[PDB]
Amino acid sequence: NMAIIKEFMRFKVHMEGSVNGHEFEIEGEGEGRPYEGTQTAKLKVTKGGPLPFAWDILSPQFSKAYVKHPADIPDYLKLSFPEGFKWERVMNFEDGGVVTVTQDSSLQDGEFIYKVKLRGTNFPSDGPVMQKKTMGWEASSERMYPEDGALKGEIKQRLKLKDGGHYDAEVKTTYKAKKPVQLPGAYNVNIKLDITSHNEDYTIVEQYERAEGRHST
Amino acid sequence: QVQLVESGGGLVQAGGSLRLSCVASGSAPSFFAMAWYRQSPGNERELVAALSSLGSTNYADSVKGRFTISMDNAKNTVYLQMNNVNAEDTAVYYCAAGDFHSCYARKSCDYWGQGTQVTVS
Repeated sequence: NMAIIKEFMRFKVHMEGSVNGHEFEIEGEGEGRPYEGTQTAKLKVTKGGPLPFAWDILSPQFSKAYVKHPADIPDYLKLSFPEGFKWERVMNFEDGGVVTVTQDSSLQDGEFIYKVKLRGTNFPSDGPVMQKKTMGWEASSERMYPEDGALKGEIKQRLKLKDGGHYDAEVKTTYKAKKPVQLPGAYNVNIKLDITSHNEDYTIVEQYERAEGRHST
Repeated sequence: QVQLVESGGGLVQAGGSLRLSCVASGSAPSFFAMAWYRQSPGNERELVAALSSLGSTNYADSVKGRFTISMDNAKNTVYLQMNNVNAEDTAVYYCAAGDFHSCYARKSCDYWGQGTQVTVS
């Protein structure tokens, strides 16, 4: 594990998707320190820009190999490489919007390779996603637990709103290694994702994320 | 009389994307057709994309598979989605319009926008 996942690792990401029928593609490059739980990425909208919806619904889809884990909590997703892992996610937003995500993670010629497919539907045309009225995610706590031969996570994830207030999603994700590796017991992951810069129309965006696991309560 | 007002141009990095838009006002003819043209320094104006009232489209060979022309009739707005842009896409873009006979099936459009600079670097 420590031989192939080095203290510094780069990744490349491709996303294709649609939100309320608006199609797009994004290509990105990222890097970070998988054992310290820190990473950044630069994303570029190659098709469909500028996006007529909030960037914030896309930002959590761009890296679970970069979570700091205590020694006594098996780092299941690091153990999955070089083959890697896949995940499936549903975000149910409080005004009816739905985002579904599929993702494949692998290690190729020394870099992580991410392929993402995303479909967002049912967002009200006057709501904060399609009107671009969101202002970033609050810190999250993802509750992790093993179930049905995979690692499950659940989040009550909260976006800030431009004019005041907030906007929530109930998020559930299944993360599954491509080969049987040791599953952990139940634990929590503390996560903060920041947009560090962007051009005026969000067709070039930079992100930063810190994530650390720890024992429940 | 129809008036055309373009927006959405400017600077963009090669490999990125942008989307031009144009709002039509006035009394449009029946079988209203819209199009996008472009002209680079020292070159003649060329058709980029045409859209007929019944949804037929025609594209220049150099932008096929990268650019898409579409309409939101409720907003009287036509769009030019420009994907995977390259250095040869740098030009002043013009929206034009007419009816099927003058502006879709022929290059004789009756009405013209002001022109929008797109510059790829």
